[PDB]
Amino acid sequence: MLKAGVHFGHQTRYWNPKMKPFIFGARNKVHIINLEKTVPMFNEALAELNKIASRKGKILFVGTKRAASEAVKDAALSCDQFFVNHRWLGGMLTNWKTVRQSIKRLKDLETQSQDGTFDKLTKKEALMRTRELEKLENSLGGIKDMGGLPDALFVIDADHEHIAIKEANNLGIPVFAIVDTNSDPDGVDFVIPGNDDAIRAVTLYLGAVAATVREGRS
Amino acid sequence: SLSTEATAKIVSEFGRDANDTGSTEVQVALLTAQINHLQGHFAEHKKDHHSRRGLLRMVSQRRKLLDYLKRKDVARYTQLIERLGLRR
Amino acid sequence: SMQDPIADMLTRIRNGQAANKAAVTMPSSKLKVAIANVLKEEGFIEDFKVEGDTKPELELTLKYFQGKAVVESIQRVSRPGLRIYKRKDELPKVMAGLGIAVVSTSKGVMTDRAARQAGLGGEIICYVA
RNA sequence: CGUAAAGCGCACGCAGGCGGUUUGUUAAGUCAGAUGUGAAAUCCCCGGGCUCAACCUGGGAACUGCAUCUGAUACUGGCAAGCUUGAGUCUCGUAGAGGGGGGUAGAAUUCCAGGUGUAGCGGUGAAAUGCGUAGAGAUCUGGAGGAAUACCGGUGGCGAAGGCGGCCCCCUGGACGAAGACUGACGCUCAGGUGCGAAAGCGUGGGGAGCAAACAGGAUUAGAUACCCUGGUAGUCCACGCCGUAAACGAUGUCGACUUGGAGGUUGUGCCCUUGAGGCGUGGCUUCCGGAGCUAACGCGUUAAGUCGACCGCCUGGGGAGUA
Ligand SMILES: [Mg+2]
Ligand SMILES: [Mg+2]
Ligand SMILES: [Mg+2]
Ligand SMILES: [Mg+2]
Ligand SMILES: [Mg+2]
Ligand SMILES: [Mg+2]
Ligand SMILES: [Mg+2]
Ligand SMILES: [Mg+2]
Ligand SMILES: [Mg+2]
Ligand SMILES: [Mg+2]
Ligand SMILES: [Mg+2]
Ligand SMILES: [Mg+2]
Ligand SMILES: [Mg+2]
Ligand SMILES: [Mg+2]
Ligand SMILES: [Mg+2]
Ligand SMILES: [Mg+2]
Ligand SMILES: [Mg+2]
Ligand SMILES: [Mg+2]
Ligand SMILES: [Mg+2]
Ligand SMILES: [Mg+2]
Ligand SMILES: [Mg+2]
Ligand SMILES: [Mg+2]
Repeated sequence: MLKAGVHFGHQTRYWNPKMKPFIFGARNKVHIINLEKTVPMFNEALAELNKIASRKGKILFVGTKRAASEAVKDAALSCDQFFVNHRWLGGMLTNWKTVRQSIKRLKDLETQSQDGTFDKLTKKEALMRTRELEKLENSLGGIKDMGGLPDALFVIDADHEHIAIKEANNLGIPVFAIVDTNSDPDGVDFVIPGNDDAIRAVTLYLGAVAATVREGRS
Repeated sequence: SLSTEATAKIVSEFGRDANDTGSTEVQVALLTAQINHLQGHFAEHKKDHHSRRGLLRMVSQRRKLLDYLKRKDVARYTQLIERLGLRR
Repeated sequence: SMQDPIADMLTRIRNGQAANKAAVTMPSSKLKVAIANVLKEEGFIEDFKVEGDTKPELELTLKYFQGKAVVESIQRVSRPGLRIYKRKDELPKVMAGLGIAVVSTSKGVMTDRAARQAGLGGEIICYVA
């Protein structure tokens, strides 16, 4: 529900004209979002997300900035949905078949560490390849068990994650994004204006979303 | 361009009153006075081409206004040219 | 100088439609209202109004369907430099009748279909699709 | 028609084309109907006859036109009366290398006279020509003359374009702003025409410091009618007249309307005002980056090469040739 925070925006220099309807005014040289408009769109968004959740659909969270990199991971633990916390590899969805073998490599790499078959005297067998675990999971950690394309997309930044938006549009997956004053709309099927970098604003979004999917999933 | 006292004198002489400045007769009279005054300026400054271009605009503007007045009312136009002694 | 106000009326609608503006305003005239009325009946423009008496301004409430411009294409036909007159049988039809052409007949400004039914020709103002 | 062929170098303007808004009137253009005419054949449509076809033939349609008559009045035009938003005049201010004429100042180059002073100076990649023991160069003092205005100075300003930089005076053009008043379509464009139009060049009469085509010499080079060096005339400067051409370029004609934004420069202006080398508005001009759109692409992008309207100019493969 409507509460403090979030209303703050970025400097009027970097505002995007396409978002003129959703700006309530220019306060202290920084645009502030119209919360009275955000709530009807935000509340309806969870209604649709709940509806997709009721169909056992798969939601994928896209957060790359360090201000929310850990936040999205926490949501992935509260609910059983998937997420991206680091750089979005170019083409994670357009050529998911190409990325499938990368996931398989992680599984094989993950398996070796579990039973200790990687415990060999040679440093190459013990150190060089095990580091591929850290590299691979930091990028594909949340997508290991997706097993296919996602049925919906949740994006915390509509401009910093414009690569992710493009793939969803190409594949037709519905896109839900928190589009900021400077961000680019028209690439997302669902518009949720508000802050995209404030810690107290981002946590509310995924925390709010993480609940509805659980209710919809039942 | 033209002194305020000289400008005010022409408006009263040709216009309905001291406040009627837009009349076609006041406009023509004002232009005619300036063109006549500038005759001495270009008599000595023959090479002042840049200022001459401004003079030609007054000549062209006056002709445009004169033709409009003739179309609107020929009798009043005839008196105006007679008083100013132009169109020779 | 503005020598054909009608194209200004049509140009403003086309530019307004491209810019997704809710409405467009311009100086009002009896001819413009007649064209605006015809568009209103055909459903191309939601509504029109005239404000002011000494310098009336015509206001057209543009409409969009499924987020896209309703007026797909509007273009002036008769122009001051070249005016077009058509007889009853020569009345054109836009997009095989899907569109409408505003024709000014002796009975007033009306669509080509109305003029054809009334059996009257006249100036062809524009094609609207 | 920015770069492929194609926007006159830029303006002012007659003829011509086109023209804001309201009422009345006219019914020329326009539109509806009718009448006359638009030969036959041919084409075309439905039929008929040669065994079919070609061919022949009946009727119709067509002959998109012209003229009259009778009506319609939306639009254009004529006519009358209007109107103020286009255009223009007036009042008060502001900025500016806008133009013309005259005067004057400082730095400096060169030259001339003199003092001090002695063997080099100058120049180049190196060198020489050249200048100098007749005392150069260097340095100080005085005088003469010409040309250009350091710093300010800035994708800053002004002008139609070309273009315009010290300072002062006289004459003078335009732009822009503030409210107010006034005229009431007087407008836009423009073939022919006329005017302006860098530099070089030409005519006559002056001036001539510097620079410098031509020219001369010394180098470089296989040669060097060049690049480099030392000299140097026209010219560059002034008055008047002529020439009328430039990559005269934004390689983008003029005028008007419309269409997301961001950051600067420059020049007016309104408002809040004690919490000023402040805060929010409104005009003119101007630089840069970019959205939609447009474009062959590059790119352009509210100063369009976007969306439209009026008018003019111009292009039609390369060469021959902007030549005969
Ligand atoms: Mg004046
Ligand atoms: Mg070329
Ligand atoms: Mg070319
Ligand atoms: Mg002109
Ligand atoms: Mg008219
Ligand atoms: Mg008639
Ligand atoms: Mg016949
Ligand atoms: Mg037969
Ligand atoms: Mg026959
Ligand atoms: Mg009339
Ligand atoms: Mg001419
Ligand atoms: Mg010269
Ligand atoms: Mg000479
Ligand atoms: Mg001489
Ligand atoms: Mg030389
Ligand atoms: Mg030429
Ligand atoms: Mg240039
Ligand atoms: Mg050219
Ligand atoms: Mg040009
Ligand atoms: Mg740009
Ligand atoms: Mg020749
Ligand atoms: Mg030539």
